[PDB]
Amino acid sequence: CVHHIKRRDIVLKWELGEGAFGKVFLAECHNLLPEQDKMLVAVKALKEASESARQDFQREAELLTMLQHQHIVRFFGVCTEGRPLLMVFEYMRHGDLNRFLRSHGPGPLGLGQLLAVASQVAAGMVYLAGLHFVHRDLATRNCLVGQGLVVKIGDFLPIRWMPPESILYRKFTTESDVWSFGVVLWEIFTYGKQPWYQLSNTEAIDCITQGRELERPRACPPEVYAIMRGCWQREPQQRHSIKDVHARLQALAQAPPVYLDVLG
Repeated sequence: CVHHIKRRDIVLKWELGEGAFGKVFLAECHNLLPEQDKMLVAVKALKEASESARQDFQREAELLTMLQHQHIVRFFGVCTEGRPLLMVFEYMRHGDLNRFLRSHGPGPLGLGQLLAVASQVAAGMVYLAGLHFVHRDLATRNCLVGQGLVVKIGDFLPIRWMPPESILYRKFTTESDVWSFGVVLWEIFTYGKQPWYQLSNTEAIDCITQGRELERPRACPPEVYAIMRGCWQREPQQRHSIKDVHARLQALAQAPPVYLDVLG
């Protein structure tokens, strides 16, 4: 059951982003939380109001409503009082993790900070794995960064993030998600760079399917590269579980390896 927010409680302030779906605005919301009279929220407005996409919107709203986790973006409800159909999410100050990594890279985020981001993404993924949920498009662009480096997951064919069985057979599983997490690990330690930036969309597919792995990032300790390599086993059965990846990452987050990217 979805919460319904009255239109007069939502005050649009500044457009944050957009896509083919519609636009995302920074907004002030009243009578949402008890302690706060007005608070910043991000509103997704939908371009279409037709029954074909009206039920599809409600499907995402119900799914979003059910998912509740420290590292899954907070969903607050919907406004279906005419068109456009509004979707209210919490406001994450620094936007998507991809922009945040690029803007904080060559001040620049430290190894501990990078491991913290990685650990938080894996935490949200452990939750989805537990519910048998397959994200399908896990990437830093689909993650948001709020106050105090709090990272959460959002936007529930990105072949660059996909494993071989997903590229060739269109098969997405918890194991295909694990591969994508290792690609996301690479993105973090490269400060938001694209997987296979050197290659074309078709050259990358050939590279992935043949069994080539992304080179170890300059700012990536060998211990973290070992974790990505565990995510990139060609056979989905030989890939590490996300619960495992998270726990390994969690150990390095509390006790970061004495590694200086300068030394290599």
